[PDB]
Amino acid sequence: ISGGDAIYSSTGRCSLGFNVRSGSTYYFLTAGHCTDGATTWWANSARTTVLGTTSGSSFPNNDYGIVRYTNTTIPKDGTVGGQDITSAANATVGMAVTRRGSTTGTHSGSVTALNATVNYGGGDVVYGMIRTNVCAEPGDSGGPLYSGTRAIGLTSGGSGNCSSGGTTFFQPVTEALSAYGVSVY
Amino acid sequence: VDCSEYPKPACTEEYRPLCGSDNKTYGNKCNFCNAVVESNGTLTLSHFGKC
Ligand SMILES: [K+]
Repeated sequence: ISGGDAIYSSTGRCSLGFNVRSGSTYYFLTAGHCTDGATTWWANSARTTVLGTTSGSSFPNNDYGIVRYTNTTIPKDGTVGGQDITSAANATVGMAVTRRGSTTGTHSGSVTALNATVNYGGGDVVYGMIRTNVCAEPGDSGGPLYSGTRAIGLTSGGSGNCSSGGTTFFQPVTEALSAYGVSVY
Repeated sequence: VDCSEYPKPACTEEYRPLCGSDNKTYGNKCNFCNAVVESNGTLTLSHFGKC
């Protein structure tokens, strides 16, 4: 299972951001809104294949969550689909990026702005977000945003769709990695 | 689902499908409720889950 693949909670489907690790302990990042109120994660709709359980969740304000792997046999690739990921980096205006998500698959575009505030309503406001012209659709939450072999962010949300075009905001992945003391591999 | 606090400029991208009266499966209630507004109130909920 790798970046962009579907993950199932008891409520819905999201996408796996990046496989990360600390010592000998494997995790995976996803969106906070997705880890919020979720305990167990499975790799399929039938919920027969277990991935792990939520180890942290930060949402609103930020938009990242982490899941500890409890599955011992599932392959945990340090990639996004086939794309090898080797480091994480900070987004920059004009940077060219690619998002992979369980619903729309892969789409590319660029970073149009940083430190964006997104207001999802009823007090769910997220701050410090990367704005981009990349589309995304329901299912795609938490999937990766990368640039070449660099990890950049996690899909959080936006407007539009992939048919007519849209704007998607992403959580900086560096923020999550530091919070959890984990790193990409 | 009540779409009165809509519209909203943005939606998270998690998937929990709703089926609209246009026979379109909406990915989530946020997506579904913004469409109701854009439809100017003509679009309704058919049922929860995929169409
Ligand atoms: K969208």
